[PDB]
Amino acid sequence: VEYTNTFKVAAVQAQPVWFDAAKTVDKTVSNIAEAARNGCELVAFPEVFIPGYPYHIWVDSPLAGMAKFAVRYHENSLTMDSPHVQRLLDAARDHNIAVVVGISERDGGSLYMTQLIIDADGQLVARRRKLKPTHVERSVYGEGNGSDISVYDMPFARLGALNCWEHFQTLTKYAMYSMHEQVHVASWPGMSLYQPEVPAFGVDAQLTATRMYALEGQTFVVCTTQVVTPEAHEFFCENEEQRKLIGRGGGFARIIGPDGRDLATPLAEDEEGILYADIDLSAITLAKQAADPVGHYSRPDVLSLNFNQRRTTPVNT
Amino acid sequence: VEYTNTFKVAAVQAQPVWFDAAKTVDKTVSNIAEAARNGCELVAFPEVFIPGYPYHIWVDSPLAGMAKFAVRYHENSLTMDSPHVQRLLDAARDHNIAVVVGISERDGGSLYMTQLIIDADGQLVARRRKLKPTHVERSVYGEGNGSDISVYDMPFARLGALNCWEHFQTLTKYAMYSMHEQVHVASWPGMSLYQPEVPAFGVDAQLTATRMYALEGQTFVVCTTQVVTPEAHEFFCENEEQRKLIGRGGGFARIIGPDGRDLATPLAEDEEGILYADIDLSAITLAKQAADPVGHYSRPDVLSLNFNQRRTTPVNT
Amino acid sequence: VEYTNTFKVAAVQAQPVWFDAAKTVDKTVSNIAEAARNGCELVAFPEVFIPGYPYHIWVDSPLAGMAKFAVRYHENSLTMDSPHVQRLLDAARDHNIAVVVGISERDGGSLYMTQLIIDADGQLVARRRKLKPTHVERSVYGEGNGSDISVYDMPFARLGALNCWEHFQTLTKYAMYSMHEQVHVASWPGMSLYQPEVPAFGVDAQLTATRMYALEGQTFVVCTTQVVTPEAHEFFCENEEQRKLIGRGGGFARIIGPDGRDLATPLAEDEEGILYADIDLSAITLAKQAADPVGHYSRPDVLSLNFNQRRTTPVNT
Amino acid sequence: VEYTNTFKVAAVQAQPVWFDAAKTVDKTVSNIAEAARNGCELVAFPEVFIPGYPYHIWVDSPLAGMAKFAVRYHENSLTMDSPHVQRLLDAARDHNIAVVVGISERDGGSLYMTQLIIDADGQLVARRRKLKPTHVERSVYGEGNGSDISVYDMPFARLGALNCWEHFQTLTKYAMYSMHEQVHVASWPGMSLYQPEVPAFGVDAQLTATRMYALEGQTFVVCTTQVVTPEAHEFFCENEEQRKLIGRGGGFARIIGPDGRDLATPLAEDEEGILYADIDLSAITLAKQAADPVGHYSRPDVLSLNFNQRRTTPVNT
Amino acid sequence: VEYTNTFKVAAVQAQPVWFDAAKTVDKTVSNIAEAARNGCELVAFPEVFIPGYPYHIWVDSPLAGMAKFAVRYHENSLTMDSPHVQRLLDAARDHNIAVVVGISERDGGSLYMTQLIIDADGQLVARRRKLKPTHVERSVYGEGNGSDISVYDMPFARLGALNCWEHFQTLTKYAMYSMHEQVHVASWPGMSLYQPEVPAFGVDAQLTATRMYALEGQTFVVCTTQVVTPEAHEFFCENEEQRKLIGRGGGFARIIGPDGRDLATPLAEDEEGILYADIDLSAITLAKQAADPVGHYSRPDVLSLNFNQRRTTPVNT
Amino acid sequence: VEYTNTFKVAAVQAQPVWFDAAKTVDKTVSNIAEAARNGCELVAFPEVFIPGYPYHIWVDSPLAGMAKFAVRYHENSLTMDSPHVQRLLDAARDHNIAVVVGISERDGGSLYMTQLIIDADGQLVARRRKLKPTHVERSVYGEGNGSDISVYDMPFARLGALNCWEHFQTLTKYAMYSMHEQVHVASWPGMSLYQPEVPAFGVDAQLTATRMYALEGQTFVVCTTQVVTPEAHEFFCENEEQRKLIGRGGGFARIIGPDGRDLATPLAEDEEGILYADIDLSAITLAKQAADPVGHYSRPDVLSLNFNQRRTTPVNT
Ligand SMILES: *C(=O)c1ccccc1
Ligand SMILES: *C(=O)c1ccccc1
Ligand SMILES: *C(=O)c1ccccc1
Ligand SMILES: *C(=O)c1ccccc1
Ligand SMILES: *C(=O)c1ccccc1
Ligand SMILES: *C(=O)c1ccccc1
Repeated sequence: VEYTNTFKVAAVQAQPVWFDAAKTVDKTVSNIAEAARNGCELVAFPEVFIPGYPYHIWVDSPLAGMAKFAVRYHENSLTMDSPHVQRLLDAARDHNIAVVVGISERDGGSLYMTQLIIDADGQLVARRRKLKPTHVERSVYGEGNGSDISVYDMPFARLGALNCWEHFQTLTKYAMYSMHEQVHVASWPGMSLYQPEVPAFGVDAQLTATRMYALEGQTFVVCTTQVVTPEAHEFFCENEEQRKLIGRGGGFARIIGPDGRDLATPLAEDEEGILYADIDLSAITLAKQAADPVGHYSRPDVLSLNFNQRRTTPVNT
Repeated sequence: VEYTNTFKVAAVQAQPVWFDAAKTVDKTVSNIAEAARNGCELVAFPEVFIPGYPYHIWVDSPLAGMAKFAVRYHENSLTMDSPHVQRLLDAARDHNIAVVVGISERDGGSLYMTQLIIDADGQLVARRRKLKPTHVERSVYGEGNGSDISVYDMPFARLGALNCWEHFQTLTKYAMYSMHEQVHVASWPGMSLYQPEVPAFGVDAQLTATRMYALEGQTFVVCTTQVVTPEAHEFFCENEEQRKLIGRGGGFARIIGPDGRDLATPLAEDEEGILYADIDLSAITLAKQAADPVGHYSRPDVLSLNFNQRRTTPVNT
Repeated sequence: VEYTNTFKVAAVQAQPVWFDAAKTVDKTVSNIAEAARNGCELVAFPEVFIPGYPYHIWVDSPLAGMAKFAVRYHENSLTMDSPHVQRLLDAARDHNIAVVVGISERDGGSLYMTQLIIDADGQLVARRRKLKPTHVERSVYGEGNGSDISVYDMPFARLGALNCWEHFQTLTKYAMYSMHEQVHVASWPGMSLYQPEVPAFGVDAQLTATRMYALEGQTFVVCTTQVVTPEAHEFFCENEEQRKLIGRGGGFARIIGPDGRDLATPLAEDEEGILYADIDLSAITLAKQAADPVGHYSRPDVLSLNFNQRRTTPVNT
Repeated sequence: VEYTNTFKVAAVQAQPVWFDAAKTVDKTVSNIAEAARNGCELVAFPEVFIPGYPYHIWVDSPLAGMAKFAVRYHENSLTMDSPHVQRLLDAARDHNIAVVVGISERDGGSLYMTQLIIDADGQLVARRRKLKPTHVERSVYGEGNGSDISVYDMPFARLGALNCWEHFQTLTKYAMYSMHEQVHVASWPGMSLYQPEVPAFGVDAQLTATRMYALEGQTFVVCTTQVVTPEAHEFFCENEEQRKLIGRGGGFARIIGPDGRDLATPLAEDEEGILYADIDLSAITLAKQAADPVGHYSRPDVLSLNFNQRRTTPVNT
Repeated sequence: VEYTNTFKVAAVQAQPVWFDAAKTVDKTVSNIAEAARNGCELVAFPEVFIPGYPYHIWVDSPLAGMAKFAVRYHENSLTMDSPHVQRLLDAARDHNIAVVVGISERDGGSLYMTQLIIDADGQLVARRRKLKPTHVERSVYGEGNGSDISVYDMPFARLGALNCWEHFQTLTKYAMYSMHEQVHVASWPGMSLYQPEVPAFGVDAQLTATRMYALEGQTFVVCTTQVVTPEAHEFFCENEEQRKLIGRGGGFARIIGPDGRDLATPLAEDEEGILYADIDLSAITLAKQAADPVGHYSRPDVLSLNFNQRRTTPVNT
Repeated sequence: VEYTNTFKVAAVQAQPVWFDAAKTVDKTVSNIAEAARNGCELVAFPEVFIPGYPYHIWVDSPLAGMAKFAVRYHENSLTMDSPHVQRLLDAARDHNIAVVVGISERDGGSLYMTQLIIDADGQLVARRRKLKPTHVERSVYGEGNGSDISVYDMPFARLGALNCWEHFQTLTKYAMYSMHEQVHVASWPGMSLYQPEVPAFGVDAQLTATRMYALEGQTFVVCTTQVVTPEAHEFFCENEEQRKLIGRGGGFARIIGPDGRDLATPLAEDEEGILYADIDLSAITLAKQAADPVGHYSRPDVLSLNFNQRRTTPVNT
């Protein structure tokens, strides 16, 4: 609606205390506090940050993952009513900073790749779930609804957020453009899997996905990712073959403007930290002169989108 | 909600003092005391245990049952205000064991196939009536309503209870799954009726029902049953033909894990006793990796449940 | 509708030519001919029989499967208009036998766990896709929609077909009962994975699922299964460890009546053959005297089903 | 439909004889001949190559362009029945190479950014117009229909072609994926305008667009571009200010596989020539494992596309 | 199709020998000769020139016109096979000039406002009849046809011709633009009728109609008109009132470019003569940069034309 | 429908406070108040009046306009929910005068040339968008659809509105006539562009368009226009060359009757003010006698119009 505001955002390139919600929530709050001390109005965290990404489903067969990690991973997922979530809400309230942290929500016995949009006032704006996990990731997590695709009118800007390979979903992109994002939080895990063999998993592939999202939709993208450090190897890997599967590093946190140019100097693929940038929403009205997929540069008489935002439930009562 | 607690349960395979509430209540209390002595904190009892299952409706014409047993059976049914129910509550309190005993509740002139949920504190947690009695039981008993399908958050686990051939209701099972129960008490009568001719009434058929319930809903099932012993024959059977109808034995008390495997060595179809097993709720988070009907196998865009959990009464004041 | 007809049906317990469409189509046509000679009006084949079940997703990590089997499996999957499908239709026409063969349908670059239902006249009655794959099966197959849950009024009976753990989904089962299914074809793969340590995958668990389907819906279940033979070991696994993951045998094809009692002598778990039985629909009426989940023995005022059969498409046009 | 074929393709990074159809058609045929000598089954050329891109619309005001280049550009555009188009068809026939050349088609008194798709047999497979021009291009070109969004089944593969910022049209991309495009020709002009000021027009931005197209759709993208050679400066520019607006070079022709990795060594931005690669469609089925926007990785119950392929004309008669 | 030719045209503002075909054909041939001497490739003549426009329908009541002028005007109308038409064809052949002359064609007992189009070779290129006579001409003239709206590809340009208020036909004009005119001959009568009272009949109104035709379709409009000379008063008018009904002059012939600017200095409203101009078709491609109602500046998805070009005749054989 | 009402209208030849919504809305409200003091039932305002016309797209190259004016023009465009639009509604309600003011709508990140139709009751009758902008306007504005071509039954007459060079649209004209207009508001910008070089952009050409519209459709036309005064020169022009590109003046506000006669004395091309006239709808009934393009003087058996008036949306939900 309005493209005037100017503010500062933070993107977090960090690893979690693997499959330890209590330790990772402490790490998250410290990262929240650090960014707030820098005057940031929004801080974003990687995907499924709190318990950590379940790399065990990529490094070994399903039985190996199930036997050793499934119970531990499930036990460390956060229920929306858990105290850990309240700690994140309190942390955002105390430091007066909006937080977009990706958790592994637990609902009964199923897990979801949830993103918590926490306002600076400490309110939970939304807890959207990933519409569809990726490849073997579908054996761990369930699916979301069309209500999980939304854009929230935060006081500083209209905020949206998608998980990992939801940036390869062409129609999910358009639904988000149609709601007029101007700040997008893209959460990824450490994209160091199968690096020699599958280029699609390489940091290069996911940088085009994130850069194109900003370039295609004329939005600022706040890219946050995890890092596969040696601590990760001591957790998942059991031999040399598995260590090759999840290479080192894989973190590519970025801040990208509507023109696709990075607004913050990227960190190393293995280094952790936070990077900051100044967001001026007037930089979008400049980028929307050329292209606007949902506006002047669209042909609804030829191509249109059917978007269903109903919140379907297994039991409707 | 939480899948960490560990505890011990007991499944009762016993016969009652046929159509004798006072005598059977004593037998139940002794069984309650015996189970508590074994460290268990949940003892389940067969279906319509207190007065006993009314087999007379199966082994004779309706007039034979009405003329000889109806008044006796009705007179021995338990009203919720009767002293007998208080004895069961006191037994649970004194021995600090949760009791799930199926009784023949009496309300005015009608009977219901009630199940009493009693906690270690001696309070009546719930009193659920069978939603739909089996085809001939509908002459003896009334019908429950939506409020009778519920899952109760006991201190040790989320407990549910269903009666005979309520495990054949696809929608009732889904309602119970949707409420996230992890300990189920399946009350049965002696399933020896019409055994040669009607395979659906064999303990083999009812074992799949209980086993599938655990597998389908990833639940710990505590199956309890009545036994048709010779004492039963001297009560119901008046000739050789009726003895063939009522069969003999029929007890199949089990304790089934979320994977469908029995956690206790089953007794004989004619023997009596109490089973014991150790319940580790973490075993469910293993089972829910593979299946989760209300979680990640749900397709609410395709199939949903309308659950009307409102209690309806003949007079609404 | 009508429960008077009588006919003969066959359940195939066959192991395919692993990842070879042309070879397995020949094997299927040979099986079709054999059943027709025995006078069977319906022959059913295992799940994803034509190319064969992709056990490689269970034995090793995704990368091992993707690099070794993915392309071979994708290239051996049947397109609907492919000559292989036509050969199956021709075989059904020539031998005048209705066929229910589970193929790995290919649509573009995606695979679906389709079940082809072919009538005696050689027409493709149905092309249902699995509503949702199970665990890592989701990494290799897409999922169908509500139009895939249906029963088809064949000349001999009202036939429905589910495959694999679709029998663990209560809502899908009820939808099938609501459509008055009376002959059911339950396609399975060789259920021998993870036998010592994951009993939920053991043939014992999958036999209760199919048996309970007959009991709940009062239908004839023509259960068909693949077999994990030594040829499978030479194809998939290359270690002693992987040979344990993909166990031996796993076939449990059976014919189950509405009373839950088998109508054919079971083969061995490692034996490969065909089962036969005589179906008398009047047996269904006997079963429905006691239970009928969608009829006299239901509470639509308490529990109902929302069934959406819309045929969703990525592009509507 | 089939992902087995293998072939060789050529991408042209060429310089047009500005606003001279006859000479540029000669240069095209020589480029066509060179590719055929190397055994390429497909050679692609930049967008509006034959007359050349109208850079005058970007450098000066509309009146300056209209009074100087409009008539020259309009008179050098090819009608469909022109001798120049016949020469392109003859060259494709003679050299047995499929050609995808961008021309500025003339229809009456209007121009369109057309792409001619010519098979090895010398037939005009398709003549698609750009769905919507970009920014000030709309002052020199008209729009196409939904009939111009199509994928053509060439003998070697299913070929589709978009040009310029039709790769930023996210709904247009999905329509292409829905038709199972597997070889894509991306025609661009020399992307060197406003380089210091507008980064969205830089080759870096347009490489993420083409690379993301391959990743999203799992297709081979044959990116072909023009080059802003000093000859262009002598043609359009009249002073130093205009020479800055239309920067030098700007060519980024590339061949990239479904994994997003380049299959050919890129030339220099100012360099001119052709580059080659070997296309194996089996590489697509590897990419389809992880992502498939229109298949297994889609939620048609949530997001769908309305695609209108009607061929609308100003006069129906 | 081609916009490069250059040529010279003549617009005749002449008076007919009122209701005298033989003498008016002589006057036409002299005007044809004069234009050819000046090197004109096309000479156009007013509407219904050869017998002259029937002003008697306007001055007095129908009975007065019928009794005094109907038979004389009908007898002086030209048949297609008449010697007069042959003389016009011979004159065009001898002088090698294309002639567009308006006549009152006679077909049996009916008249039509025809426009003969004659090429330099003397052949009758076309014989088009007015689609609908304006207001009261409908009493003396019949309707035209859908085949009478056409554009003819003369050697010098694509020529079209419409009569009088046929320029107020929004749809007829569009049909002509769709056929890509670049030279239009607009034949008018002396527009001096009812001048004080009905301003819509003044030359001011008819000059905007012709000018806007050039502007909309970017065509050269060769406007030709008659003149109400005092000789006309001596023919039609018998009172002072009638001489007021048809004013004086009424001629407004001129040549208009696609920009709407006159290419020849207009004569006086009462003067007679010929107007000459040089037509450069390149002036159109310059005019079509801004507007093109049939090309880049049309919305066929919103508005389109149904053009029925069939030749309907009373007897179809 | 009814051709009897008589009322008074006002046409505005004004100048907006260039690219300032707040000050230009104040100027509009004063103009609205002034007209109502004269008893005018309708006041019309120029095209894209509220922020003003974006002349920067014509004077300089696209980069110069984008860098210097794009953000300013975008930021000063009115959102339909903005307070500025409410002020226009309040002004119409307060002064009880219908207002037809051309604004620059800002829907998300795109701009549209909209006509706001406001009734005397302060309600927003319609907000039609321009169907297709002209030449480089397409670089700054989007397109409307068929829902934007409509005639509104205002209490005083049937009113329609079209923007600059929608009066050169032959089919748009006919659609408007078919809906029985009798008051038309033609909004123009200051047509002082490229006056020496492009005659089509001069007020002479645009007066024929509006005048022909009245004559062709027999409707009252209320032409309103902006003025390029020295204030505009100090805003857009940066040197002498750019100062000639947008010449002084350009205002040609008129009120034209059904016969093409001007009902109000025109102002000077540089003068700024309002001009009034008295509208008698009976004057149309007199003009319909001669011509009626959609009625008695049409031939739908030959030429008819296809009008798709559906309201297309990028997301149809
Ligand atoms: C998406 O989140 C993803 C994660 C790991 C590999 C591929 C995709
Ligand atoms: C269930 O209670 C039941 C009892 C007797 C026969 C069948 C079912
Ligand atoms: C179903 O096909 C299935 C396969 C493997 C394990 C469980 C279920
Ligand atoms: C596309 O052709 C284009 C040209 C110039 C700038 C952006 C896109
Ligand atoms: C058209 O020919 C016409 C003639 C006279 C008056 C009006 C129109
Ligand atoms: C119409 O809006 C227009 C504007 C500028 C030049 C020509 C037409």
